[PDB]
Amino acid sequence: MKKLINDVQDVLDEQLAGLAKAHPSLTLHQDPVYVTRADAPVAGKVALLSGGGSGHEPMHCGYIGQGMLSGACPGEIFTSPTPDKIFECAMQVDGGEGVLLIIKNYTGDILNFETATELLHDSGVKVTTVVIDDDVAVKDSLYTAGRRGVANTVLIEKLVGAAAERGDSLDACAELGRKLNNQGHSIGIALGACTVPAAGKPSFTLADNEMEFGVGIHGEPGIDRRPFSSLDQTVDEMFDTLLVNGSYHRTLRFWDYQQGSWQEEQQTKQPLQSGDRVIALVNNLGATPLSELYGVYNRLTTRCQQAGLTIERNLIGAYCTSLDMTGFSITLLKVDDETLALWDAPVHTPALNWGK
Amino acid sequence: MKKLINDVQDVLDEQLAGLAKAHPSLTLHQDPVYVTRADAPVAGKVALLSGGGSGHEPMHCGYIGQGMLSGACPGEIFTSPTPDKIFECAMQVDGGEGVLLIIKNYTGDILNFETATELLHDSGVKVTTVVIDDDVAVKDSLYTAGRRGVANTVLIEKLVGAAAERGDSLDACAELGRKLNNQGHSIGIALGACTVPAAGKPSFTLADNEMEFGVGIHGEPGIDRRPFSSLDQTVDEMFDTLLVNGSYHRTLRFWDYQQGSWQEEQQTKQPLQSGDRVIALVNNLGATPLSELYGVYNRLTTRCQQAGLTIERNLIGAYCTSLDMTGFSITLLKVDDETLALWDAPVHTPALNWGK
Amino acid sequence: ISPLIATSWERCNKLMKRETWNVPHQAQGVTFASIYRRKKAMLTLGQAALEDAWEYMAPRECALFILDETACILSRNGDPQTLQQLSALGFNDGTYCAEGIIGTCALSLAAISGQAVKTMADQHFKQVLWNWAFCATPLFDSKGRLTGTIALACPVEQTTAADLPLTLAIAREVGNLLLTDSLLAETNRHLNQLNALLESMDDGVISWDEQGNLQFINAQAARVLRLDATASQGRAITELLTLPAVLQQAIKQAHPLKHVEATFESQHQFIDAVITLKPIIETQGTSFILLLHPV
Amino acid sequence: ISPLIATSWERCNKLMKRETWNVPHQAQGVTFASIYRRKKAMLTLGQAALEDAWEYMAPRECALFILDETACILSRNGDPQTLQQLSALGFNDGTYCAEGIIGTCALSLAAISGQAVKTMADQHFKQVLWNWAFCATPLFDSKGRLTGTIALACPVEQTTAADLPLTLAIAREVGNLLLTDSLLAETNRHLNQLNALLESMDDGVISWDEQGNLQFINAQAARVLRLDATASQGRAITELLTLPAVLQQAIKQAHPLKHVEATFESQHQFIDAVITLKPIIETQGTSFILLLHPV
Repeated sequence: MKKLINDVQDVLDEQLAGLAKAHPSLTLHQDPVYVTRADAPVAGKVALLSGGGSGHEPMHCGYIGQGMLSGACPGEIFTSPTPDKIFECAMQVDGGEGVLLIIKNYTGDILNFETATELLHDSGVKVTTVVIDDDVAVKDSLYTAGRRGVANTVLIEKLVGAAAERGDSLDACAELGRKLNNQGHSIGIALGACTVPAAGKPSFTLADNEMEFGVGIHGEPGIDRRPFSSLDQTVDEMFDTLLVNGSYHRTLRFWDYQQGSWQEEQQTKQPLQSGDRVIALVNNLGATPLSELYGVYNRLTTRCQQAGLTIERNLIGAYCTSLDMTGFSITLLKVDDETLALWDAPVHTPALNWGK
Repeated sequence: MKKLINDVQDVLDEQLAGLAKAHPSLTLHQDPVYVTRADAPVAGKVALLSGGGSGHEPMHCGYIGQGMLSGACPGEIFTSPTPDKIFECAMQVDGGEGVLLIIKNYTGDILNFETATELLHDSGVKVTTVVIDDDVAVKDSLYTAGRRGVANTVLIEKLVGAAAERGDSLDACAELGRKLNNQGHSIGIALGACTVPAAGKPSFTLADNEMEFGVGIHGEPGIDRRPFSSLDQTVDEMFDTLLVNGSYHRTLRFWDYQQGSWQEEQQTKQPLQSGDRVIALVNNLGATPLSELYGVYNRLTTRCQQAGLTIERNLIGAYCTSLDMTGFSITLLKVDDETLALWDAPVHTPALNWGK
Repeated sequence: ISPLIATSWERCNKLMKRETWNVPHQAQGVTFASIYRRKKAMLTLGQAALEDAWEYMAPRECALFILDETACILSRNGDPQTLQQLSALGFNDGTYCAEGIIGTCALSLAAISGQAVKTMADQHFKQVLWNWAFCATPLFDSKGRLTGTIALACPVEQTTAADLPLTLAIAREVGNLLLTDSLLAETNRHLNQLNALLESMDDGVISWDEQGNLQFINAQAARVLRLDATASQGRAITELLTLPAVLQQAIKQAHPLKHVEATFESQHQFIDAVITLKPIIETQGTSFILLLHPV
Repeated sequence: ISPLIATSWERCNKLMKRETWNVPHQAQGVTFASIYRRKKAMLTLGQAALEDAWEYMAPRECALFILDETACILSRNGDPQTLQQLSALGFNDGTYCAEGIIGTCALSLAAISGQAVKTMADQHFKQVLWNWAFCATPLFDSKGRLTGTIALACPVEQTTAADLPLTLAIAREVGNLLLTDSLLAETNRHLNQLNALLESMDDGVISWDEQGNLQFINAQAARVLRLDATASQGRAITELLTLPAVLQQAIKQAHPLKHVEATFESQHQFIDAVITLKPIIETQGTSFILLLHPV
């Protein structure tokens, strides 16, 4: 039961209090909780906003800053935030150029963020949504209708964050995020489960040398469990899965702020195919040594080359975690030169810090 | 077993190939293995060089780049590199302006780097040494005579890296890092042991809700084992040990390149007191949830405040790890104004990256 | 179960297994050059020592190693076939035999504990080494810095109680020879300096024994008195050249002489010079300095 | 029956039976004091060698001896009980072990043959000695007369391949330490002569090296330039006194100076002297003499 926590219902208010003390470039609001850039509302730009359960640090709180999110709304551990939070935060950050809500595809998130959106709209706020469904592992999971939203949310928050920074309009930002969402592909595996503090018990259990293949970031069941053999052949099947389950047709809905209604929009993903150009993110799910990630990356670059994909940028680290879970995820996101140009743009958040 | 590896003897190779592919601004050499800046020798400035066993990543490999290390020598997992690697690596990075070796205080490292120093000297490379001994927990550990060198090595690599970059001569670099090493204080705890992949068994084993207090980064015994009580009790007693064991007198050995000999130098540490300004590093030893580190940080600021220490800068994350060990270290480094200017100076390495 | 071996195992246990063995890291040829050169003094002493020990111990199966402070094999000799059986485990010129590399073993344990140490059979952490006995003794330098090891290896069934002391007695000769060899080197450098001083005088200078034998003569007085520098040393002065009345008297009277005009005869040629003569009173009798000033 | 033993047996055969044993002659207490003290050089080295040999060999049944050139046992150590066994036959401090006394044995043959020797079992002339093995190595003198022997004795069924080379590795240490120990004493005597020479010059003389640090100052340079002899040693020249500008240009350009008049400033006082400066070019760089002539 090896957690560095105090009182089990206080966990979050200590962690967030710490975050606020660590980063005076961030503001922690009380009653209700949300986090904003210490200098919001930043007048003149699309305010970019996201959130979900806590337990995924640094996602989303660690991405607040210049060239990424404007503010984020954490809920309890592994639970979506409530509309009053999303609403109140999105109004703290509103710049006058509308507000873009990024949402991970999970029932609670979808539901709450949608209702916040309507709430915001009714208060005379231009506002629209991007939905993230990168996890290619299972369809309709425990907490999700369709494909779960995992690590690619970080890349999209970064690339969209950087467009907003530049001067791009609300629709411009939105369609970038939607475009990018049909180009990212993710899969994760676990060798040992996370444990949520309030529960007291591991969120699943694996026998010896068994892995949860295609795990999700709230400790959802994956495709199956199957003997962990070696890091090589794990990366191999993960990579093949990304290609095989790449092709994907489905319905995501966004907020048409003109008509004031939820626009249904069917849309297709293309498999990554010979000749493509990708940002790759080898992402620690919580408690995998960084050292082993580079082993995973090593095998990935071998597989990528073998199937004609060019890795143009990478990230290797804990970017989108699942409390203390031992496992990792691989994301691949198709790019072009406009996209890379946005990648190389400045970002100044506690978790991503490059550029002038 | 939850090791993301292939064959047990290849794990180091795999992971090094991974690092080199991921970061093309670094060069991997073979027979023997070392890692340097792609652009070395950088003619003109003091070459800054460190190393020790693998298993602590990002240290030292993640700290090669402008404004920090010129190169590193990784050895086996938890094993000093042999002097021939240190030798050739320092010959690869020679700036024409001296080479500064940073050596963590361990029997193997000390002996190996010391010999490599004498090797270089005979080859007529101006060289001197800085030794780090921050771990306040135990005098003479399993692998150490005196105090252990842990996470403060990372601050010192950055600060001295910046002086080197700025243009300061070998002597002032060495004098600086040497002053610094008398102002940094560190202590670690573990709630779960690391397993080295080659041994196959955990490197120690703790009973239920029991921690090894004042652990070291090769899984060396601490001051003792003691029941884990809360995160607060833990940060309190870690913090009281940094004061109580602050004051400390010992002999460290540096190479006098002028005289061609080992000059011993008795020097004392001052315990942090009211009025001191510090940099604080809350450090994941491997598998502590980032979330939790912020919780630690939160308690750390309360304790600094009430003792009259003014935290000026911080780092929070996985900076000096022990494979997959569940714990954290706290480093506090005493600073003045020139020090902070060196801190804020640019840095461009795979694990620390800020500034213009 | 020695308190030593016990600790060594606690060090090894954390980070290696007993059944695995990989060829221990070897320093590649070119940089082995710089590793070997760095020890010429130790190695030229240690080899002589080892060729002799081997010479009076052959035939027998064992090998003899000299390692440096880092456990690096500098040179090997002894039984050809035994060196090769060990060579078949990766013990080669420039192989590192550290504890972290090959586990618990006298090759590394002696240096660590600071005294002669023998490990044999399953005291060794790695199983590959179980039919071997290793003896090694560390050696220190002028300052007291570990500076190498002498070691002896042989099939375990064959170790003798003399094997450990054999390495210790050799370590003693090499260590103890380095220290006193370099004290000679120093007090010899001091001579060359003090000579070059007298070699650099303005005056000719000659000195002799209370008994009458030439002790010192410099290049300059060598030319002036037409003597051969070397061939002159230790030879009686009056047999070297016939001395003038004044000097006879002043040697006898143990009197000093200041800038006196004096005439010497060397091997039938007469030489006119102006001299200063000074008695050097000691316990064993009076020596002398004669200075020949260049007019 | 190698030629060596065979020859030794022809010596004993003439004058001595194989079965009778006389306890060999032992030197009286008072006179053994002078025998021992005469060897203090050898013994202080040897006893140290052997204390070590023993500590790292214990427990084992054997004895080690140091003998002198007449085969007199000077000191012994090793296994209490083996010592006692040998002692009962009459191997004691002061016992002579020459060939004419105890027959063919390494204790004597080593010396006779000039090299390390081992005799065991019935190679010994006297049957009493048939359950012993003896290894001995002779050790020689500065100018090369026999000076002593290091020996190891043990029960015949327990000798090891290492025993002879162990006595050799000890004789080597003791021999070589004596050899260079007296090389050192003689180059140290020479050092003093050369000193006593410079010390009784007419000028004051000073030198520093290529690093610029005083190496020699004599009684008259020390008075004249108002320096304390010993504490000035080793110390950098321009910190010791203010060099006149002429000197600095001539050390920078490495030129000599004949009888130049120049001002020195030592500790707040100005001193005038007339000086000669000569480069001493060597392979590590240029040293210099300064001579200070009296007016």
